[PDB]
Amino acid sequence: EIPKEMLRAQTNAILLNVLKQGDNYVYGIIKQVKEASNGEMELNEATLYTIFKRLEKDGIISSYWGDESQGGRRKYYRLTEIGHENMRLAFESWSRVDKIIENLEANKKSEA
Amino acid sequence: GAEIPKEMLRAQTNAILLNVLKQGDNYVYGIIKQVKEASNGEMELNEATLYTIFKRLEKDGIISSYWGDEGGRRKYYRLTEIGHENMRLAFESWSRVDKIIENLEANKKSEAI
Ligand SMILES: [Cu+2]
Ligand SMILES: [Cu+2]
Repeated sequence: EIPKEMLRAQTNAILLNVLKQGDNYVYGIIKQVKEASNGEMELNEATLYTIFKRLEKDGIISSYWGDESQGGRRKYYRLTEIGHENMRLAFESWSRVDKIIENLEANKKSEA
Repeated sequence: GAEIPKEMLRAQTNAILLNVLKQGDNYVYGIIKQVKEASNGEMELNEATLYTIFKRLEKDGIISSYWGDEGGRRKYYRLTEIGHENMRLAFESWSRVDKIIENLEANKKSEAI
């Protein structure tokens, strides 16, 4: 199986990169990800809300109301500067981890 | 704040340990030694953290353990056939996830035109 920890990490990863490309609202994120995957990836709405609560807690995304001029009120999400840094740190740490593994493969090889 | 959350730190540590075992059955002190050298002395994992992670991985069937021969007798750990398959499933799903975002970036770009 893909364990539950990894599925959530994949969904977290998708949501942050979508918001990196532009402010968005939940149904639009789900629609856009389904489109980018030719209908194959249907994100679970319930799962977005728990992740969004966490990301808002950590200051990684913020929200604001739009579409009020028509008589409605939709919540939009934005990647914050803390969020941009978190993505940079995730890239940099994962590159460090990957380099350690590459080094290990080599050290194993050169011993031979 | 912005720092790497505990979930991702655990995922990164899991990644390292399973990739060490992918490259060959091994024992805790030997894993710690190898990671320390592959990280140019900077990452010296504590044996307790390995025991914590291995207890979980063994419970979930991803690794198993067995004794070597002898002035001591080391406990070896191995990636199971489920563990190997999990790595392939992980590679394949993360590759799909990455391409989805790549598509969204491309779509975003070409629309701007
Ligand atoms: Cu990424
Ligand atoms: Cu990997």
